[PDB]
Amino acid sequence: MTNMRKTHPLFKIINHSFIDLPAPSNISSWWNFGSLLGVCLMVQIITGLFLAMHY
Amino acid sequence: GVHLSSPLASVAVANKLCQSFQTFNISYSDTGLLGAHFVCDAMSIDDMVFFLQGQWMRLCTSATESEVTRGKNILRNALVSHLDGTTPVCEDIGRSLLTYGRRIPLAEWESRIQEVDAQMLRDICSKYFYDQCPAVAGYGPIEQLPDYNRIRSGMFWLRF
Amino acid sequence: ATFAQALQSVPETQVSILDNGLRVASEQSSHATCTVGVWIDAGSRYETEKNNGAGYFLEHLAFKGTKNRPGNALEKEVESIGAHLNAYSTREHTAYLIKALSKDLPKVVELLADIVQNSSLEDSQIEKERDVILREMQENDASMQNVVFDYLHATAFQGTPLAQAVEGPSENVRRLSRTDLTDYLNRHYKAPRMVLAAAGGVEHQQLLDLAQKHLSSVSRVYEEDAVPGLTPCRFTGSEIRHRDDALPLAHVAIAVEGPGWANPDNVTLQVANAIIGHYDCTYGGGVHLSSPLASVAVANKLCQSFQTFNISYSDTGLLGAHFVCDAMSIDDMVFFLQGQWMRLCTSATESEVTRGKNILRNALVSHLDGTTPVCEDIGRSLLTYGRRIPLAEWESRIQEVDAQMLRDICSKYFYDQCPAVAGYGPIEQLPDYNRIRSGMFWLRF
Amino acid sequence: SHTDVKVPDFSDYRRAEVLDSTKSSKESSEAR
Amino acid sequence: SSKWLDGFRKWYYNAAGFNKLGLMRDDTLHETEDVKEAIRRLPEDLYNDRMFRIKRALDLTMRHQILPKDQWTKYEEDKFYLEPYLKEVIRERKEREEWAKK
Amino acid sequence: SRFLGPRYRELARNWIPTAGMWGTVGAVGLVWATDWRLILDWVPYINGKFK
Amino acid sequence: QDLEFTKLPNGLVIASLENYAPLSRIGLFVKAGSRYEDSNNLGTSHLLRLASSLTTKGASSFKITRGIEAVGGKLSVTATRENMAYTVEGIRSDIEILMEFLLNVTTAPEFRRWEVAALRSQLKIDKAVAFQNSQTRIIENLHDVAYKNALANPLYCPDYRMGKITSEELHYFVQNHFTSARMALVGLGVSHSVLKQVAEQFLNMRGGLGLAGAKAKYRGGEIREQNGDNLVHAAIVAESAAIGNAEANAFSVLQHLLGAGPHIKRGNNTTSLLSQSVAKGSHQPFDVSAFNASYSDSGLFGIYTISQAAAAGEVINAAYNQVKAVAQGNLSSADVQAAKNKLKAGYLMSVETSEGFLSEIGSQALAAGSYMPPSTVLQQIDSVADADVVKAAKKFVSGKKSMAASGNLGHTPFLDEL
Amino acid sequence: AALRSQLKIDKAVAFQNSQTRIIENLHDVAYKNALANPLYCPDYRMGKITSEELHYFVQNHFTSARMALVGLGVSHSVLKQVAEQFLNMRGGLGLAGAKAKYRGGEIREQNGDNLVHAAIVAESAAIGNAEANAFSVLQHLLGAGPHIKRGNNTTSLLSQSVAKGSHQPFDVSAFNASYSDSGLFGIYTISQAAAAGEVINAAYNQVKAVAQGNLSSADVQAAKNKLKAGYLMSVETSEGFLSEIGSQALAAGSYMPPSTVLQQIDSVADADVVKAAKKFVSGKKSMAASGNLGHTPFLDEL
Amino acid sequence: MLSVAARSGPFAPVLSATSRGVAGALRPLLQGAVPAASEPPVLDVKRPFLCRESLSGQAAARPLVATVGLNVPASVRF
Amino acid sequence: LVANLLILTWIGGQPVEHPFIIIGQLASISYFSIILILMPISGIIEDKMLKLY
Repeated sequence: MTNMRKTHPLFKIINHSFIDLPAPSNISSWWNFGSLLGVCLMVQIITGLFLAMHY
Repeated sequence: GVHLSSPLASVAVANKLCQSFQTFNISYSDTGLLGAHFVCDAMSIDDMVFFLQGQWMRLCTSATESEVTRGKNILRNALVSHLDGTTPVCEDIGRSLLTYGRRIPLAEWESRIQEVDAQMLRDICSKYFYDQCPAVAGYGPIEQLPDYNRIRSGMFWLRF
Repeated sequence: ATFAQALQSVPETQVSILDNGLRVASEQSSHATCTVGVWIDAGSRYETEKNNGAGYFLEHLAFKGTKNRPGNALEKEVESIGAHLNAYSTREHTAYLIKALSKDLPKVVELLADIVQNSSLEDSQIEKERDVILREMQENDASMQNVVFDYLHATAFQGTPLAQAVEGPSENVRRLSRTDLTDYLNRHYKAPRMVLAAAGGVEHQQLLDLAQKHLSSVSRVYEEDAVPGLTPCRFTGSEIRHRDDALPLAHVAIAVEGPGWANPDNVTLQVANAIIGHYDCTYGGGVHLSSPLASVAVANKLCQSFQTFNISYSDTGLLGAHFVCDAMSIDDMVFFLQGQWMRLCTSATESEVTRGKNILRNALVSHLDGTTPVCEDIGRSLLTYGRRIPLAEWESRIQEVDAQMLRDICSKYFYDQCPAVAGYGPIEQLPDYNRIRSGMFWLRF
Repeated sequence: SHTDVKVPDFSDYRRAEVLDSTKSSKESSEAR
Repeated sequence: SSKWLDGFRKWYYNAAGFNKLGLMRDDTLHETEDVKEAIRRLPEDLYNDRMFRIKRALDLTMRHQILPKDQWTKYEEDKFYLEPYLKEVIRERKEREEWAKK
Repeated sequence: SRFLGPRYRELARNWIPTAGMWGTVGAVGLVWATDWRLILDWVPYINGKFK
Repeated sequence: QDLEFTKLPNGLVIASLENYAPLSRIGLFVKAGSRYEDSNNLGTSHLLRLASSLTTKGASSFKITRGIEAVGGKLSVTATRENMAYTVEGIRSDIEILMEFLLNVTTAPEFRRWEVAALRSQLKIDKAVAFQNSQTRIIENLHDVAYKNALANPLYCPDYRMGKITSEELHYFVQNHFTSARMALVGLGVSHSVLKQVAEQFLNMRGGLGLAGAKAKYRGGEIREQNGDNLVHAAIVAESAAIGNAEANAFSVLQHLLGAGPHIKRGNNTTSLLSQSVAKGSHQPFDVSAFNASYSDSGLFGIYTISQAAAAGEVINAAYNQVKAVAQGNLSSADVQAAKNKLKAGYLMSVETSEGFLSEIGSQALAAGSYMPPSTVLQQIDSVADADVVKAAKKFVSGKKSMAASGNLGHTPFLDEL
Repeated sequence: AALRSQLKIDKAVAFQNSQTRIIENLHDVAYKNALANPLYCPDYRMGKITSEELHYFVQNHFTSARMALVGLGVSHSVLKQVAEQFLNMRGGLGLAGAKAKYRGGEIREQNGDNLVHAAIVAESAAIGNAEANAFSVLQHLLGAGPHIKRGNNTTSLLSQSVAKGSHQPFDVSAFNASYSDSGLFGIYTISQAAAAGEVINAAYNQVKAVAQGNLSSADVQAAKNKLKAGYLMSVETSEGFLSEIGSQALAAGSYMPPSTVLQQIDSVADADVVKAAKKFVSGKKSMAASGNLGHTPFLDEL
Repeated sequence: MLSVAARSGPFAPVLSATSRGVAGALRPLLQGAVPAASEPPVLDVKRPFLCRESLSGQAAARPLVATVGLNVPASVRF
Repeated sequence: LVANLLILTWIGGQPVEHPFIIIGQLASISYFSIILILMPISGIIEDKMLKLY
């Protein structure tokens, strides 16, 4: 038996980047804006993909 | 070695994770502490926690009749080899008359062990282990010891 | 009294020539002891692949008994007078030297002459010493840096008489007999290829008189009127790898073609080798070492040791470095050593130039302190240069070396040149020849 | 022993100016 | 005079805010290479005290709170513990730079 | 003042010819890539193609 | 010119010989060997020997290393169980700052905690490199089993003491043993005037007698290290005279009579009595010699044998029986004269190099305070008689033994069946 | 090859406590051969023990004449069948041994422990001797361990003698170890670094007083009662009973009842105890010491 | 002849320990290098004995017994 | 600085007239002066006030 999360290569990259990442415990709401920018980029990609589907 | 019948011990030998681990069931008047204590290095605490919790939930969800028979034989050997000796016999007499109010005989213990099967093991393990808030005590280089929320997330499974 | 005045106060060496052409030289000092040695132009460069170990057998068998002193009588006389008798053989030179007191000079000279010209080679001694060289070659391959130096010589001078080692192969050791040894003795032990060098409390007139007494008409005749010529040896850039992963450490030597004995650029290359330097784990310098390669090595825990060498033979040589390091740092040491070499090639600065000059001055004087190294320098200097270069002349050349000269000579001998690589041990991470050469140039000069 | 290691013949791979082992290099390395 | 400057320094020390978290000036110094050398040159007890003060400050900032006014560190009791180690590290670095320049 | 000193001055003096030759390389590459008239109508051969 | 001595009234000895050598060469000799530690500060001498390039009160570690390597000189520490020597070498032009660095290192060390904490790993590396040779292991085990308190302290720090040597212990050792009455300043190629001036203005702070070390006590016995090597090393010694004695000279003559190393490369050692006695009945390779180590408290004389695992008993018994025959009186005056000539040649060949001459003057200045010329030493060696050699061999035979053995000790004999 | 790492780990765990290393060193300096071989593999032999060496050891020492098959809770007939089915293909008496010659001497291991462990022993009787029984009675007279948790060891002569002139944590006892051909009797002291000499000298003086004859018959009877009780609680556990009957089957070849064992223990006299103490006093000494040995005395200083 | 080098010929660098704190201009023969020595295993520390009551019983009184097992911890009996 | 960025957004709002000429010019000059000159000088005097050199 092995730990698949930190054994599988893509899974261990995801785990070391986003899951088991040691983050500072005291970062305020100002540190949410990087993920907000990423989510905004994904939303823009999807919405503009549909706009170019009909544009 | 790696060919140990205990899967936690087998994976501990295979991945060289912990120095040692043991399981305890300490009982007091309508209460107790039931769980596992392990000594490991600073770079294997999360792996040992993950594997021990995975074995606990394998017992909770998918219990096997052959391994339950193995554990019953182990437990019978444990009680009788403990009760071999006058001072453990006297110790068990004192504990039995102070706790149960009577001395539970070896025949009664064997009858209860024979009553134990895989289904009620699954039910009791699901009652006491599954989705229960644990008590965690760490001493030493315990930086890799996971967060309490991660320990709770190990205490429930998303496949069951 | 400054450095130049002290160097002038170092006494001069008197050189004289006998009737047969043997060169007798001496340096007189205030020491109560002396050392006297015979240097012979003989070795692996003269051995012709059929008598490949002949000089090594003669070095073994010179002290085992002569015609005048059979058996162990020579050892008894030397140990009775209290002398230390030593011998060695490089690829070009063979030396038999005696360290003794000043009053034992006639006996030392007579014993040296008896060793040189009247060696007795009995077949029982041939067989016993054949076993002795077999055991010593086993112990030599037990040592690890000698293996790498032999591999570097073989892969750098392959197809030429400088590829073969001093000992020669084991099959040659087993098959060559007394006739081949006597042929080598009667070919390469002529009078014009011998220097009787003395250092210490020795009088030049007494040494000359004793040379006329004993070392007169040593051979003087080739017996075939066929003088062997020393042809040039072709240097080829190449790479030899003896991979054996069970060994604990890895030995890697990287060298290029050197100028030779007679070139004046040896001073500049020695200055550059002093700038790069040497290091091992015993040194307590730490991170504050002046040499950038050793500073990087102690900062990154890269190597166990490294050294820079400049080996010279007749119009050829090996100029480079050799390092002992773990299997997980060979690429880093090759990269850093090549970077230091090309930093000297391109942007060597005056501060490290004068640091290397001071290091070279201290190294030369520290080596030439002592009767045995003084005699070794006298014999080697007469065999190679034809004269004994004084320390004043060495210092004049050192002062002639400056930064622009150093970078010019380093660009001539290092920049964009094909090297010779000899790896031994766990050398998997040791880069291939293409990457080593690509490190042996820069894309920005 | 390590001295028994002989680098084999490369004359079927060497260049024309490098074939002669008696003739030295560095007057043809620039040309190559 | 010096008294007015000391009073205005006290007012700035209150206005800075790291005294409310139990920190010190050497605790709130930014970790450059020289500063990291100073922390590695610190003794064991001062290292443990500094790391615990930093941990408590991080916990207080996470909870968006401060220490009680009793437990605020005072301007007179602000120990300058990293100052000699930092000065020695700067002196050694300046010596190294001068030797590299010459 | 880290880069101001005699050793750095003479290192810079060694690196002036190489940096100048690299600047010449970049300038010649820029003219060749852009087909610059203001330079390329002075060399003898390349004058032919512009007519 | 000639060597000249002075004694500065704080107890210091200043030695100078202006021979106009191209390299000035100055050593400072301290009676601060490993014998001056006790059970609570073992390895302080090792860390002090490896701590010669640290920050000092007047020069940083970076300044010391970069200045010495910039002027091309060298700084080395040569330490034995009695003494330590701090030696600087360099051109006469840079000898002023070389003396400045040397006296700063020897007199005013900062001994910071982080620097010695970095030096501890280098200490472990140095111990492992030194024990790559089994001779050092055998000799230190021999000292440990032979002595009780003073000279039983090893030259290298113990593995348990690695990590627990403190800057306080180093400071205590330096302040208690680096004292002017226990130091000598020797220079070659330097002027006596400038040597006196630098000694005066770097040696005006410590002037006591220093901490008096305990007298060495003999215990004897055997210790064996089973390590399965093909070659068995065995040193069998006994208590001998202290250094500076006519009986010590007799012990040295006996050592060179029995064989004290090889004179001919790949020789047979045909005049060494131990080599002859072993070779009379041994066909496998061996190496037998006489070991002699004298210190101002006491001495150790015995036999060192490297042999095969199977032939170790024969080699040891043959060497011991040869020494017993010498003690009984089986020796010749020609052999004694050859031993004397070998000893004189070895002493003069030690003197003839600058390192050996500097060490000789430093040790003589420490032990006696007055220079003893080589001619008088040769005269004393000539004045050693054969009866004194017989007495020394009888002393070694009768005295109780210390054995240090290592190898495949299945056939190595013990002390009680020797 | 995979097991030799476990061999290293097992030796490290065994050498966690200092008593194992002390008594291994004690046997090493007490014997020339055949008992000075360490119970754990040496570090140089780690990585070099081979399958053919294991096979040679098994085929030379695992024979039928050097074996005893004991069983509690099984039928003698079934044990006979399994013995005749598995154990008829072994040779005979096998290799003899090397008689375990004595050497004496000492070693001292300075390792900077807070406590100094010192064992000083001498040659004694082997298994099967009334002298060995006297040595066991002498060991229980001198103190072979505590009978009371956190006790003062009132009847322990060495504990009383050390506590008479010390005020530091200490633990002194009598060490007895008999074998097929030789024995070791002596004193084991765990003391402070500064008081190690006083503790060892007090223990040795107590044993010398016992050898001179400063002992009472009541204390001898108490020692015999302690020995009888210790033997009976050793036989009490079924594992200990199996070990005892198997050791008796290997050594004597016949089973001696516990009544006979207590009878011979009672047959031990006090003059035999005095003779055993005199033998330990006059015998050559083997000393193993470890700790901070700045004040631990040597063997000639005792 | 009052020196260790002048008295012990071949035993001079064995009786003497030389370390160059600053590397010289000339390197010596046999530079030396450790062959990457291994480490003892990281293992639990035993409790100390700071009182006589806990110290009592720690003195060995019986010969060694080494017990190993398939699933029982290895024990050392004194 | 944030307030000046708000002023600059506003001035980009209304067209280029009076007094938006001088308001935008002073806003840009103050923006560059704060982000280049004023902040490091404030940091320097802040370190001096905290007694760092």
